[PDB]
Amino acid sequence: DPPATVYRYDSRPPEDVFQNGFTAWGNNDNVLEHLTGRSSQVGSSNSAFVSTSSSRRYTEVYLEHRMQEAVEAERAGRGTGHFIGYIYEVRADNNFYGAASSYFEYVDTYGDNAGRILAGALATYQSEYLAHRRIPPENIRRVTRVYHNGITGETTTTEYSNARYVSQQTRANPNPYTSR
Ligand SMILES: NC(=O)c1cccc(N[C@H]2O[C@H](COP(=O)(O)OP(=O)(O)OC[C@H]3O[C@@H](n4cnc5c(N)ncnc54)[C@H](O)[C@@H]3O)[C@@H](O)[C@H]2O)c1
Repeated sequence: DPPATVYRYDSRPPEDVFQNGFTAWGNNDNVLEHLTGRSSQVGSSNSAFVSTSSSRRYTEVYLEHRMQEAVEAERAGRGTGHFIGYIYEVRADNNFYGAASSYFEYVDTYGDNAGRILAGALATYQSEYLAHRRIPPENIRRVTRVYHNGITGETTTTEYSNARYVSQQTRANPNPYTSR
């Protein structure tokens, strides 16, 4: 079945996320622009989607990469090396859509052939799920905080549960996302 639980790395703390949920950047509803990295923060910063992963490890690799960038910066004399990152554990519902199936629906209908046909399961956004527009706070179950001390190298991990989380039987949508 589609996953009931997904994960999201984010820099923002639970005082924000546990109360307000996640809100997408904007109204850019183009799935292909989102999945290929064009409409999030380092691009046009207007995507209508919020990425998550069914694989906790995927989000841990993301956190580890961002922490390592802070470390490299300290060594280059460009920062103190400190880093705080968060991994949120989230209940998926019918407003969460598989990236792989959504990608294929889009490119089969509107794409050219680039990456349409030669696109295996491990290669094609294997574990990514897109929440459309919002991840409400009631879906956000808990968070792991990882703090790296840039000066001593000590890394400390803590956990917090969201009092606003609602436990209900939901899973991600079985169908691809389609706009409109
Ligand atoms: N985030 C994940 O764990 C994740 C899980 C599975 C797959 C992916 N694959 C994505 O990686 C790339 C980066 O994804 P995100 O980190 O989700 O990109 P965002 O732009 O949503 O978030 C980056 C940062 O931008 C900030 N932010 C994000 N949304 C808002 C907002 N609405 N308002 C203010 N700040 C915001 C916040 O600092 C956040 O950590 C995307 O191009 C896409 O390919 C990401």
